[PDB]
Amino acid sequence: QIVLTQSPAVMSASPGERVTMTCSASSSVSYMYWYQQKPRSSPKPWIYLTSNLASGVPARFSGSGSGTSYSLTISSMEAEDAATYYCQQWSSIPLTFGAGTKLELKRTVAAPSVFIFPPSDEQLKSGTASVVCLLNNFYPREAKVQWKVDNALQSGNSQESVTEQDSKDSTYSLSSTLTLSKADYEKHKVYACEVTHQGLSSPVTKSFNRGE
Amino acid sequence: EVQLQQSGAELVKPGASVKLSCTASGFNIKDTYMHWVKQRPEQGLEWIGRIDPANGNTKYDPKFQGKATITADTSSNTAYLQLSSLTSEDTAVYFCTRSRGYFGNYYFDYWGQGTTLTVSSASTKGPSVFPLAPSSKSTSGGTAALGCLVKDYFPEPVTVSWNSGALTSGVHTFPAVLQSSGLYSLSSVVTVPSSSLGTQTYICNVNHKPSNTKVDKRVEPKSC
Ligand SMILES: [Cl-]
Ligand SMILES: [Cl-]
Ligand SMILES: [Cl-]
Ligand SMILES: [Cl-]
Ligand SMILES: [Cl-]
Repeated sequence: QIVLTQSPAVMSASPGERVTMTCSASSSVSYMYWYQQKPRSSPKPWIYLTSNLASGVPARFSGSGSGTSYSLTISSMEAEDAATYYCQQWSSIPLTFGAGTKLELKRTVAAPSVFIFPPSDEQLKSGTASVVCLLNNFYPREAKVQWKVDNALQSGNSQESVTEQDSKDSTYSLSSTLTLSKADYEKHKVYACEVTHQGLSSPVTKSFNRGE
Repeated sequence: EVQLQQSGAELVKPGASVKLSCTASGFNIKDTYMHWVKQRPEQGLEWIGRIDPANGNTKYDPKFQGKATITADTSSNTAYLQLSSLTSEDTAVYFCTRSRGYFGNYYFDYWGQGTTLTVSSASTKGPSVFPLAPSSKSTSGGTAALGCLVKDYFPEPVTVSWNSGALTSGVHTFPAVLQSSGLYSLSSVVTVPSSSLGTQTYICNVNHKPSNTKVDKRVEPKSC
């Protein structure tokens, strides 16, 4: 089976920049093919027979290569080009795809805005208390959230997730949920999430006191 | 116009079998090759195999021999993928896609919308929906964040809209997280003008189709 190795796995570019990514085959192939895929949707044909653009693909895209080395280029990046690009070969069975190059949007550092939400009274009636910490519109993606209850760090009782890059402003947002029993929630006073991010000169803590 | 219409989401216990289907319109599948492609959560595309509906000839990636069986019926213009003795490794999105071979320059030129398969014996479970109320702790620059916590459901997905789709700007609906209980939770937040809190109603509309759960939750300000 012909292994297709795509480099880089992940890269980031500003609108207007030239972008090239490569696809290397373990043995020679006649033509290379490419597909674009965005989150939660089907892949789209993008380039076929190495250099022919599929219908609807704008002229800033091109494809090149021969033998074992192929590449896809964007002459001048647009925000809408942020996506994963897969190469694929038809010269040998089984058909194989590369593992993808994820093209992300580069922008300037942006510090998160940090907000905290106590559990609802509704949820408290049910015996559980979820506290939510929101980090809105930051860049780059890496961010550290630390939950403290009466100033004691919390380990192993939270879950967090991060949106896809926002295509309007190229930032990320992050939501973290601390989940305690109602018993443990009612036995402590101060609930705080502490955020570390490269956009902040020192960590930011948002907190509230239960019942106030 | 060419369309590939795939069958709906499947939740199936491990060890059982499942049949996915892809109904073509705007062309005859006998003139094409009908392929299936697998994409596991957060992973790349994997080719499973294909059938030539003109003669029934199939080819499979050896990885999927015995797991996958591909058939096609030309009278209904439908291709099928049957998977046997399901495991958690079969949980994935399955795409059907066509190729026209040599005379159509080979590439996968049309793709179905995908079918999600979740392999689990668990019952479906609808979410609880709790407000994330706006307050002085969620305000910045004359705006206020509020939201809904959509907790403890199975399987994916839920959809969240705000004010029945009239509110779309400044919404962030976060990816679901898997909890240690084995159930999912997600939050959806929206940032709005602080001035609007006393004068604009905000409702999150939550749908969990697997359990037939629809919840509308009005999110009200909290004066701490
Ligand atoms: Cl799609
Ligand atoms: Cl269906
Ligand atoms: Cl899995
Ligand atoms: Cl059920
Ligand atoms: Cl979901």
